[PDB]
Amino acid sequence: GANGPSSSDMEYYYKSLYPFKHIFNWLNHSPKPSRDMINREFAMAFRSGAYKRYNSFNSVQDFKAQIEKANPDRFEIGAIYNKPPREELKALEKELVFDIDMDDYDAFRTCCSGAQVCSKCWKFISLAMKITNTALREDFGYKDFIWVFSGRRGAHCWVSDKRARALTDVQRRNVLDYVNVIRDRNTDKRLALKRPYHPHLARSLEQLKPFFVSIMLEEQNPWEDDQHAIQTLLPALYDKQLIDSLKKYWLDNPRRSSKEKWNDIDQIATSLFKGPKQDSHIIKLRECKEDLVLMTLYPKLDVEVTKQTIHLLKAPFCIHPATGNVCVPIDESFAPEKAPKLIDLQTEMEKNNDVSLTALQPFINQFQAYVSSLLKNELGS
Ligand SMILES: [Zn+2]
Repeated sequence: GANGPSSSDMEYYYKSLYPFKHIFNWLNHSPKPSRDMINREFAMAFRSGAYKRYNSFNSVQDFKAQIEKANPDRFEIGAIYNKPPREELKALEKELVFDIDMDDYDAFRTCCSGAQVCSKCWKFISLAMKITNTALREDFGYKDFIWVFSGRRGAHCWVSDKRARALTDVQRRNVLDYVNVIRDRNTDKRLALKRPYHPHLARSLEQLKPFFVSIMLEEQNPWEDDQHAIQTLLPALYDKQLIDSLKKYWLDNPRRSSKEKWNDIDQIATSLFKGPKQDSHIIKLRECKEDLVLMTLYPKLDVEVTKQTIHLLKAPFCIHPATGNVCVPIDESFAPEKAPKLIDLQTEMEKNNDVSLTALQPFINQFQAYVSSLLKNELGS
């Protein structure tokens, strides 16, 4: 319904649906309880706005009993410390995390407005995960990571490789800076990315180019609106004369599609830049356009959470308090409409009273299989 889950709804969820055993095993890195759980901080966020840090749990039974008793709207996972938080604390390890959310893509989408989301603009997030995954796998050699829907229109990545868990804050900042190519999110300005591109950017550009026509020019088409083209297409260009000529042209000939404007840029540039210097201008326009492909489609991380081993991040399978969606793990097929809603799970448990019979169970199965694979890598040979 329009209202999010009630307190008694949350009580039912933690009692009968939340997968405490698998989340415990994922964070403990072993089948016997160890200090990777006993010394790990969890924070609880209450419906009142209260926020309690430095909880810690010692077994799946204790994690479940404390969460059920507190009944928080969500809880968050922090670092593994040298002493148990519930009892000066030095952080030793924590999964490396990233957060991507639909906000910074809003200027280029037309399918949805405000807090809306749909499978079309979700492609911005699917691409963000694709490019981030390529860097994590190919450049950092990480093998154990999973993305989790954050409940409305974003996702979180949890990387559990032992190397990633042991990174220091300096190292985490260096990983973040490696992936966070678009540093300045402002669209009223041209990126002027450093040339020649670093091989990661060249690689990312080749991955993203085939999606630009189909997503940006055609599906979203944000530049058919002449004021939007002035606001976010023109600023990406490098030459004041080109920009003015295009402005006059689009004034004289209104509502040309994004595809038509995209080609108009080349046509007008070809007429403006002439003579043996022109090859230089051709290159600069191409580079501006490549940079704009990255401005529209390259992952725009919400950077802060990645940078420090102590930072807390919402646990997978928490309930979003406004949408009532479960924050489920994401596979290739996911879009937000596929996330189960708690009220729907409650209605299901009425006819078939076991979690294993609900729409939550495939996501729990995906997560359990993931946890299995991580534990196997943990042992090594
Ligand atoms: Zn949409």
